[PDB]
This record gives sequence, structure tokens and C-alpha cells, in this order.
Amino acid sequence: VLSEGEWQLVLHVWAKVEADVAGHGQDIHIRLFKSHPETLEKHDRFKHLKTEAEMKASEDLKKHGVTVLTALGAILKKKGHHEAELKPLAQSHATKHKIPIKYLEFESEAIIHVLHSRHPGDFGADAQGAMNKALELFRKDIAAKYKELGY
Ligand code: HEM
Ligand code: NA
Repeated sequence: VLSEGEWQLVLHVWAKVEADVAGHGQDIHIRLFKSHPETLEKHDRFKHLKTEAEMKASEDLKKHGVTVLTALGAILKKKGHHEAELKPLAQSHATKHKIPIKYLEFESEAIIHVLHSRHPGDFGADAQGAMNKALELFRKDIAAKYKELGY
């Protein structure tokens, strides 16, 4: 739904994520789990990590963040043509992990906050708008697949 110009801002900012994917992943998950503690309960792997120092010390959580941001980066680089990338993600998050669509909204907010905190200069108003639109499109298409799956 984005313009080419907006996609360029999305991908330009994502290149900075890729310069420290693991660090971005940790910051995003710490923000998600501290702001929305109920999400922490859906991560059986991590629900025992109840302090910020405890999540930061978890190499398992650090590895998961890379997995997550690697999949998200692959989706964003498709500039909306991400049917095949979203299919297995919707399938697992709807029917295996049982993640409400609202939690993807919480994670999207956390991504935006971390990008702004690490890259306040490059993640200005226009890049923030483009990245919000890209994540909104991701959530819309995931929600449509949830419905196809019966969830
Ligand atoms: C922000 C967008 C998100 C992306 C891109 C993403 C991506 C992924 C990927 C690639 C996996 C591993 C493969 C798979 O099982 O499908 C995974 C696993 C998982 N995700 Fe997500 N995810 C997101 C949001 C969330 C949210 C919000 C929750 C719940 C709070 C969640 C909970 C889980 C759980 C429980 C697993 C299984 C992990 C395990 O125990 O090994 N995800 N995700
Ligand atoms: Na579970």
C-alpha cells in the first residue's frame, strides 16, 4: 500500500537494524515484555525472565530476536509481495503459539520505539510514517491469514 519512496525509507532504516540485529532484537523484546507483561506469558521459553537484567543476560532470548528480525526483514524487503513469507508465520502464530493479533501490534510499537531510540536522526517523521505503514500492512495481511486458518 506504500509508495516506492516510502519503501526506500523502510529498507534504508532496516539496513541499520542489520548492523546489529541481535542488539535490536534484545531491545525490542525487553520493551515488549516490560510494557506488556501478558506477552511474556505467551513465550514459555522466556516467561521466567521477569527483570530487564534477566532478559538482557539470556543468550537464548538474544538468539530468538535474531530469528524474529531476520524473518521480519525478509518480509519487508518484499515491499508488500510477501504472501509466501507470511504463510508459515501466520500458521504457527495462530495455531501453534496462539498469539493474538493485538500482540503483533504491541511488538510493532516496540520496533518503532527501538528504531527511534537507536537512530533518532535517520528515523525521522517520514521514516517513522513509512515504517508504521509497513508494519500495519504486515499485521493486516497476517490477520487475514488468521481468518483463513479459523482463528
Ligand atoms: C513482531 C512480529 C513477529 C515475528 C516476525 C515473529 C517471528 C517468529 C519466527 C520466525 C518464529 C520461529 C518460527 C515460527 O515458529 O514461526 C517465531 C516463534 C515464536 N513466536 Fe513470534 N514473531 C512475532 C511476534 C510474536 C509475538 C507478539 C509473540 C507473542 C508474544 C510471539 C510468540 C512466539 C512464540 C511463542 C514462538 C515459538 C518460539 C519457541 O518457543 O521456540 N511472536 N516467531
Ligand atoms: Na504456548
